[PDB]
Amino acid sequence: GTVNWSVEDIVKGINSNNLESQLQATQAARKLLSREKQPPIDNIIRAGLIPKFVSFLGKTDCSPIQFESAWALTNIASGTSEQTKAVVDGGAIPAFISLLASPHAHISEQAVWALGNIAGDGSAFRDLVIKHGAIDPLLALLAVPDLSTLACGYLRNLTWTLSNLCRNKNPAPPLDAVEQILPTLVRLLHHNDPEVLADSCWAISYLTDGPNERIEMVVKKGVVPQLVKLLGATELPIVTPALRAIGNIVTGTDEQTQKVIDAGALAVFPSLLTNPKTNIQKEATWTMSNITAGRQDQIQQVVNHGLVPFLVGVLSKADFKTQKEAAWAITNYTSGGTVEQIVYLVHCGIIEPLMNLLSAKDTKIIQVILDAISNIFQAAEKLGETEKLSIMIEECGGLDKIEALQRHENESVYKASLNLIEKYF
Amino acid sequence: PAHKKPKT
Repeated sequence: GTVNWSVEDIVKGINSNNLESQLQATQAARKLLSREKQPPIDNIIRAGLIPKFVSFLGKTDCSPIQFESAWALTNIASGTSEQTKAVVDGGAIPAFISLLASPHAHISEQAVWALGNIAGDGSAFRDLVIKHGAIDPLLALLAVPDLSTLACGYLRNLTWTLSNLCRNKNPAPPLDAVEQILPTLVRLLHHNDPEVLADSCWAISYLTDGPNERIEMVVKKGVVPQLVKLLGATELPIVTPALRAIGNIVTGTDEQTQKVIDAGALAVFPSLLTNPKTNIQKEATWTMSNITAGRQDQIQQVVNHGLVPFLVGVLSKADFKTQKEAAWAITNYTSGGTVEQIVYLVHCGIIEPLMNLLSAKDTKIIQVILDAISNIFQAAEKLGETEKLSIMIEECGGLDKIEALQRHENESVYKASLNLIEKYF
Repeated sequence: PAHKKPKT
């Protein structure tokens, strides 16, 4: 043989009245479609084979042709939106959902895989898969006392497909669907397989990527301690989605943010804020910026965990996108912090790295930094210490950056700049 | 992570 058939040969066999012949041609098509160098997906579609493949899904007496067409349709569905649409238009969604019940584990797994590709196209196909009733049979495949008695590759594929049912926005998944899936997802979040664990974190990060009501659905399931545990893992494919989920959560209410602090997340941040992977430092700092946007007692938690020197470090040397988050973290800190907390920030050395970033061409970061300066001067005014801080910004060259920015293109930048000049500078 | 993936 079934290796390297022409498409016209495949058509001839599928159009024969002979189920065995059809099986040989379907396998041939599967082998064409499973080659890494540009599989002929459009050719297979243009030959009108998808309806015949979908009808083979229902041939319970010929499980080999069920598997071969399932695999063939899987790889078509893995293509572009137009190619996934052709699989959907051929009626494949109900047929795959029926296959979830097959007594042949490799066939139900293939159905699981295919639905994951269809659902992975976007919210519309995701919700169509849900409306056809995929969730109940998928979850029933995972209704065992001990997950570790399932085949590793089977369990990984189910986790990945479930994570696609949690993915995408505009709109987010149906509330009923999320709430039906969550308990199984919480169980997978405690499984020992690193790939199951990564995809479960990814699913949780999707569900926490939204309004506070969505964050609350997840947090109410008690998964935040497990997220913090996974946050400390050595495997970066696990840390990345774990940090994403934590960062999502601390964009919600102050009470939801507090659960992350209570679970111990801040103790991991010395390593996260120096992590050699650029994306980890960026999203660790982004997470910090939304904690320092919180309550003064939560800012005080950041101080107590020794994280202000780590913010000074990121602000001093990091990828610029990480430095921008660090600028945000500081402006949030200085917006809500106490005078004593703001003084502590200055004593840790925030001024000079904050000045140096006034050379960046990013207009938003200059605004963010200039706003932090006002907040910090405001604290010095409640102490008569403005003069001593004015000198600090001068003594490290900050006022060259400020007394120049008064002639900037942006109006809000020019206004804050000459204001800082006239009031102190 | 991958939205879609073929079987190889």
